[PDB]
Amino acid sequence: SQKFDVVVIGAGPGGYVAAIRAAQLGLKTACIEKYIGKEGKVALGGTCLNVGCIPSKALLDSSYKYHEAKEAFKVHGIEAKGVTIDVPAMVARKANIVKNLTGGIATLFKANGVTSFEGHGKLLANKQVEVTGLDGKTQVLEAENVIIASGSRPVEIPPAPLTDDIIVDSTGALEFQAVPKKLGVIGAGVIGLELGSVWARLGAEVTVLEALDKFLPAADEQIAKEALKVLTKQGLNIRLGARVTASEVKKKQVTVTFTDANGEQKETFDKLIVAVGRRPVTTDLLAADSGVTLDERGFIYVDDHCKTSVPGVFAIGDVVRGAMLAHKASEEGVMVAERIAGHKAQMNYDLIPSVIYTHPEIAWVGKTEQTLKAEGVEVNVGTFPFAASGRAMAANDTTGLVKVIADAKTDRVLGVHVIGPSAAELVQQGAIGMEFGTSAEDLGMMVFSHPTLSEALHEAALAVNGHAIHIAN
Amino acid sequence: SQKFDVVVIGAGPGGYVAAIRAAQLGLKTACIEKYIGKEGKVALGGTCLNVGCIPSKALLDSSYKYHEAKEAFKVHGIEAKGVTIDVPAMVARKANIVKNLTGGIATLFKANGVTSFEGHGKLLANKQVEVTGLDGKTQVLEAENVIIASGSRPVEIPPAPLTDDIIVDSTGALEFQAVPKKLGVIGAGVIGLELGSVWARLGAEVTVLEALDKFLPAADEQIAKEALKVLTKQGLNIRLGARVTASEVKKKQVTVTFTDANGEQKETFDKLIVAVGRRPVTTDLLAADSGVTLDERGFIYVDDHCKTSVPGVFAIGDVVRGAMLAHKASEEGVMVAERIAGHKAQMNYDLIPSVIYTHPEIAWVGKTEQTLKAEGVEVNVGTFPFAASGRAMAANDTTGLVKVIADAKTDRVLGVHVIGPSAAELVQQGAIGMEFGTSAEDLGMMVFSHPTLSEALHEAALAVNGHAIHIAN
Ligand SMILES: Cc1cc2nc3c(=O)[nH]c(=O)nc-3n(C[C@H](O)[C@H](O)[C@H](O)COP(=O)(O)OP(=O)(O)OC[C@H]3O[C@@H](n4cnc5c(N)ncnc54)[C@H](O)[C@@H]3O)c2cc1C
Ligand SMILES: Cc1cc2nc3c(=O)[nH]c(=O)nc-3n(C[C@H](O)[C@H](O)[C@H](O)COP(=O)(O)OP(=O)(O)OC[C@H]3O[C@@H](n4cnc5c(N)ncnc54)[C@H](O)[C@@H]3O)c2cc1C
Ligand SMILES: NC(=O)C1=CN([C@@H]2O[C@H](COP(=O)(O)OP(=O)(O)OC[C@H]3O[C@@H](n4cnc5c(N)ncnc54)[C@H](O)[C@@H]3O)[C@@H](O)[C@H]2O)C=CC1
Ligand SMILES: NC(=O)C1=CN([C@@H]2O[C@H](COP(=O)(O)OP(=O)(O)OC[C@H]3O[C@@H](n4cnc5c(N)ncnc54)[C@H](O)[C@@H]3O)[C@@H](O)[C@H]2O)C=CC1
Repeated sequence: SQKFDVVVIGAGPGGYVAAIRAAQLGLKTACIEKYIGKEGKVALGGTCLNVGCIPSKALLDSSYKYHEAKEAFKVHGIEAKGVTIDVPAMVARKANIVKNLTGGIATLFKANGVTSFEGHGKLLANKQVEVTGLDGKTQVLEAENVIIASGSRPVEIPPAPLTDDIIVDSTGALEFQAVPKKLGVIGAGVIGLELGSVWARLGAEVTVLEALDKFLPAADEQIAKEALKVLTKQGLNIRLGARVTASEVKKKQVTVTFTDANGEQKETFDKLIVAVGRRPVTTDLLAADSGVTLDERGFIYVDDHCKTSVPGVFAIGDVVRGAMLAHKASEEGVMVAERIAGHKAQMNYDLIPSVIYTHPEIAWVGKTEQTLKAEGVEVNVGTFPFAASGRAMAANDTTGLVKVIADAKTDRVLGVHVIGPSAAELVQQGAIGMEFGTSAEDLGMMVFSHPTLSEALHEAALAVNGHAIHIAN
Repeated sequence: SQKFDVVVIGAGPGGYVAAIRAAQLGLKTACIEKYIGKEGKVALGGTCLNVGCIPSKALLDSSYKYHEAKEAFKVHGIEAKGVTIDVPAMVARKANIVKNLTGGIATLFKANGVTSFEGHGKLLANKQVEVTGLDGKTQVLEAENVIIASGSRPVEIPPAPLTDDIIVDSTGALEFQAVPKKLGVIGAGVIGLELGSVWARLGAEVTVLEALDKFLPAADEQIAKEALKVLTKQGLNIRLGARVTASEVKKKQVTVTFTDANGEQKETFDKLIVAVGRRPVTTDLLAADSGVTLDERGFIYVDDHCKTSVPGVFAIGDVVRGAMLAHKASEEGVMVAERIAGHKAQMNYDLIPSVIYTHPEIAWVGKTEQTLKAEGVEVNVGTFPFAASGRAMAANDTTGLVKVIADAKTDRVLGVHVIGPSAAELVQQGAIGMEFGTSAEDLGMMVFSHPTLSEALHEAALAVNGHAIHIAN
């Protein structure tokens, strides 16, 4: 009876980080994973490494370099005679990076002493974990603690079931072997905007159909308004308030029927991406007498420390409440492992940053202006546009702004929101300050290197209290 | 004859920021500047905006985009048939950026009520400032406070005097209208490396002659070693321990004689850049009875508040001690203006970041490993290479590392050093943490967005105490 201090089900950002940290803390750790990768063998890394964060960013980076060479080289004096993109080669570089990184997780497991099991894990009664191998044979592990990290999968919609290579979800959208001439996207969330951007940059004519009237409702309204304008200018035909009701595939095209403010509409595409959210994965995960309970939406019910209804059983990442993000999952894995080891590790769910990897990049941490207004919190706001940044001018990349929101009474920074170059790095600067309880004046008093994009955060913080140097307060 | 609360001599990063801040604080402020820019009008912004920070970064950004297109596009599937660079067009883009930014300072002066004088300012006795206009008219301003911000100029050396357009300093090197076939550079400091990189990327064969045996002695030794390796890969023939002894111009070429470990050498170039430091400018600045004194090296003598030997007379920026950097000058300008207004403002000279705008970028804040060893401070060091960064792999830019140095007894972060993508933004994250007295464990406990280059700083901080997740410890 193989006994472990910790058995982790799933090897995505939540599970594989939890497993490594547990091993670092001296806990005898096992990690169970079932996903078969491109080589026909089990591949670690979950959604983020295999069909998620890293593959998307690889294609975003390649497609942006092509786009800049095609549309933004002449101002530098650079003449490029006939620039082209080989989509199979672009996708192959992405696939090679995925291969390398997933293999790297297995190397980390070996270096840290994590025992890997290949197959489907199911929690039985009494913290026993049944592993069904690829050959259908089972093995039962005895666990002192179980960490459930089974992740999520794309939401499906009746009008647009996945079909051949014509209707795809995010996984298929990362595998096109040619630029789709006309590309439809259902959902103007982060996946729809990122993957729509990839293919628009390479020449696709993209329409994004979004059910809600409000664009990027979790973002600060000023940021979202600028994002909608800029992304529309880049060729993302974002249609808000569009209710998709049907589709039809014929002649290797897909016609989508939807209702908007002006009635019933139809639009035809060569490919259709369905990007309407993700849902937690619990299929065959829990024995009927396991004791673990689910909430109304199918997530595993946990407390603020990711502990389930069963002592010694925890659940982390996309399968539990909170932002469905990779750094959220990994930090929960660290917390759970450290608490199993006896440390009072806690998580601040208030300072988890968000990033949308469009270009311009969008990122934020903390609260939006509209949220604080709804809460009745009086605030001071400071903004600085990249159009006034010398570094951004040198970069030929002046779209966007930095926004800092501070409490009007205490001057404590309550949110930092950026659309523009290096948005994620500037928001991380703001997040570090907020971890220490920074005021806007604190940020203003620091020495920021010149010329850097970081100066825009410095100026925005000074603008909170009306004495930015480089804008007319 | 005309009375002001504050008279500022010079409109570079020190002076123009001091003037704006003084005006914001309600002080009747004048700013004197003599520099005529490219449009034939007085141009504010000093060295940094006109012939320094901003023009260099514009040419660095343009030349990098050309270089990437030539050498690093095919892996993405991008084929560029015959990429070329029009040097006049590249320089014209830079000139236009300079025009727009310098005009922007004048707009800020007008919006804040700063009175501009065109001409040369000279401090007389009793805080009177004589202004000799470019039109030869003289007038005396009666100042309650004077801020001297006269800046610096390139060091000159007898073996390599500036000559026509063949032997130039940094100003001339930003104005080449064609790529020199063979380019010589005296000095492997930040200017030599940055401007050498520009022209190497566009096809010049670049040789850098450095008198010292040690490369980038102010940088962390590990960072400097990596920098030398990558710059060698990029085509910079950096010759250490090379003492230039003579030069000769003939037939539109220059032959340089120098001594190295193997004796006397000669090398011929089409152009020669002399980049061997900068010296403070005090020419005709101080009347003999002004009361302001100079130190042995020609800098104006000031205390830690930038106050001279004369009450109410201050000196800031490159003309006084400390790092000759634009953000140092501007922060001193803010301090001095706030102190004139009655605030007990102070300057923190310990957390001024340094950036070298090569690609990969080099940046650091705080102390190097070798400095701390010389001081007898026991430290723990953590490093993380960008070769292990998923974000950097997606970007096709995996050279370099992040290094965090912490006190072994308190775990307080004492230095952060980066060579690689977004080095300056990552160092600014470290600097913000250090302003708040962060430990390495503090940084390790924060949530960093994934996938971002910032994660390399998070992992390096975790590595300090031996529990980075994504590299062996
Ligand atoms: C295109 C796309 C792009 C994204 N980009 C980003 C981004 O840029 N930044 C960000 O923060 N987030 C991003 N995300 C979200 C991110 O991928 C998820 O938040 C993250 O992967 C969640 O980690 P997890 O460990 O909870 O789940 P997962 O990554 O899904 O891993 C769950 C693992 O558990 C396995 N598994 C499930 N059930 C079992 C079982 N019974 N037995 C054995 N194994 C099982 C699965 O095979 C899987 O490997 C993106 C997602 C998508 C789809
Ligand atoms: C090629 C080059 C690249 C550089 N890149 C960077 C970088 O990337 N980052 C960074 O931080 N630093 C950089 N620097 C250094 C930076 O330019 C200086 O540190 C900064 O300009 C100093 O500001 P200052 O106000 O003290 O002096 P200055 O910028 O030199 O301004 C002094 C002003 O005073 C005027 N003046 C002088 N005497 C008088 C007088 N009697 N009366 C009226 N006017 C007078 C001058 O015309 C001048 O405009 C670079 C420098 C060079 C040469
Ligand atoms: N940069 C990052 O952090 C990334 C993280 N993710 C995360 O993965 C998860 C899934 O991403 P998304 O699919 O984009 O979910 P999402 O919630 O971000 O966006 C889904 C959008 O589709 C809309 N929607 C739902 N049903 C619809 C319907 N019939 N018709 C039209 N629109 C409909 C929704 O209003 C929403 O705007 C999210 O939690 C996301 O945060 C995914 C990609 C990148
Ligand atoms: N990214 C940034 O912050 C930049 C700031 N600057 C600042 O401008 C000032 C001057 O820049 P640099 O000219 O590069 O000075 P520097 O001090 O950075 O380097 C000058 C180098 O030339 C060497 N030297 C001196 N005499 C020599 C001789 N005969 N022969 C060969 N080498 C000799 C020195 O050892 C030194 O390495 C510096 O203070 C610099 O920080 C300038 C450019 C960019």
